[PDB]
Parts: sequence; C-alpha cells; structure tokens
Amino acid sequence: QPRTFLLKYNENGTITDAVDCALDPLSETKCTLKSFTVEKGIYQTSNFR
Amino acid sequence: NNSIAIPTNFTISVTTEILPVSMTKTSVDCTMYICGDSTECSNLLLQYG
Repeated sequence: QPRTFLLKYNENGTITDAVDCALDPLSETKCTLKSFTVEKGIYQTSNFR
Repeated sequence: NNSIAIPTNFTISVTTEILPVSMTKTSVDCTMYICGDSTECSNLLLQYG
C-alpha cells in the first residue's frame, strides 16, 4: 500500500531500517522527528481530521 | 553642606505589579488552514518546501 515510510540508508545506499509512519503513534513520532530515536516525553506530531 | 533632612515619619506600604509569565498555548495546523482536504493543493503545498 502506498504509505509513508521513513527510510534510513547506510553508506552503500541500502535501506537498513524503515518506519511505517501509519503503523502506531510511536512510529509517527519517529517519522515526524526523522529519527529512529525519540526522547522520553510527549510530542505533537500531526492534527487528525 | 550643613543641613540634612532626617525622616520623622515613614509609611510601610505595599504596591502591586502585574507582570505576565505565560500566554495561551495555541496551535494552528498550516495544512488545514491552507488546503484542508484539497488534494491538489496539499501536493502543490510541498513544492514550497
């Protein structure tokens, strides 16, 4: 399905990890922040409609 | 240089300062404001970075 992912490329240009930005709120925070690392806390990530 | 004014009376008074600390925590979603659910707009909106 044509969903948004956060892709992380290594030195070779191969994707070694990805976040399905439509999977769960936590994944959404990672796609918002463009990091596979989040800090302890609360983020505003989207406004739903 | 030879006369000094010395208090004979005083008042212990209380004054009030009104000093703002914080404001209302607003948020406006930019996409919503501009395009809402408008598809073409939402896509074009990207081209503005």
